Amino acid sequence: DSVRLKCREMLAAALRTGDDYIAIGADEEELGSQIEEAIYQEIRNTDMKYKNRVRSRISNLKDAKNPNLRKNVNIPPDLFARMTAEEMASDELKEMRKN
Amino acid sequence: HTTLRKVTANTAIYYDPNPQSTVVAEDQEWVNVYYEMPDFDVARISPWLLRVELDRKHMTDRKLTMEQIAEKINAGFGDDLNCIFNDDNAEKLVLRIRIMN
Amino acid sequence: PGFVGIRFCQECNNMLYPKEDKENRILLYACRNCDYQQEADNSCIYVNKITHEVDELTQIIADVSQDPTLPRTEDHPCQKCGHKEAVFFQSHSARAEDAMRLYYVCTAPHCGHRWTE
Ligand SMILES: [Zn+2]
Ligand SMILES: [Zn+2]
Repeated sequence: DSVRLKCREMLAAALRTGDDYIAIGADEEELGSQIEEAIYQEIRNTDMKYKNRVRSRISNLKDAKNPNLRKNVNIPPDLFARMTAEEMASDELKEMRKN
Repeated sequence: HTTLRKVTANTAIYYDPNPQSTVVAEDQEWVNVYYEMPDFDVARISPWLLRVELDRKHMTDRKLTMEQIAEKINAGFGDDLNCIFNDDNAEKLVLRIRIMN
Repeated sequence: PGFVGIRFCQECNNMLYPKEDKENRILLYACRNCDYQQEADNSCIYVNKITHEVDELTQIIADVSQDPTLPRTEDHPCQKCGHKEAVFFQSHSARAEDAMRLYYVCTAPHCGHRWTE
């Protein structure tokens, strides 16, 4: 269904923020389409009842205080899609504040 | 025993008829994430908004998350009560509760 | 968030309450008696500070500067007028009282400058 298509297109649109994908020189549409699959293969319901995963990956890629996460995608998508704290442990300043 | 009162910083009720131009500037950029790909129809979100902003100390002190709070509130009242919340990685822990039409 | 306050009807001087413009989807203020009505200024219906974040300065008053039962310090010249003598005391408000935070006021007339450090 198009539900997966639009939300992984939005994942690709999140990966490109700040031209970091171009500074690194990587193709982000493949990455977004793979990230949505990595999420779905764990949250395996058709309507993605827990699409908090996708919404949060989108936003956290767009989080300007943790651009290093946007840079990393070298931790592959298969790991990113599952991360607790929505992967913002990599921010390492919010992580220290929470600690 | 930890109720919504212990983790909340402040609460406010607003007439916020359009989240894509929400009355709170602090929330507009993160509300856009929830409204640029809405998982709900703009016609069922009531324009009346109850904003609850949480203390990161009282949330992190006990590892609480925006997801838990929204899930809990949706269960305590129900279909008549929509809940939106800021991302756990964002700077401000904010909840945006709206009556569902 | 701001702070909404009571407004009185120009017709009956009774308190005015917020009402939504069901058509234009905006906020209105209306008298519960007469149809006196006006468009609302805050977009906020209500606020409730759970933390009780408060501008203690609003409840502090300069008149306390002459209280003879108030401790005075020559050690803290007035930030406004520089006068050496200043009275100091704690913020007797439940959350401010729990914080035990001190407030200083100048012991100089018409100055009455009150500050916290
Ligand atoms: Zn009236
Ligand atoms: Zn002075």
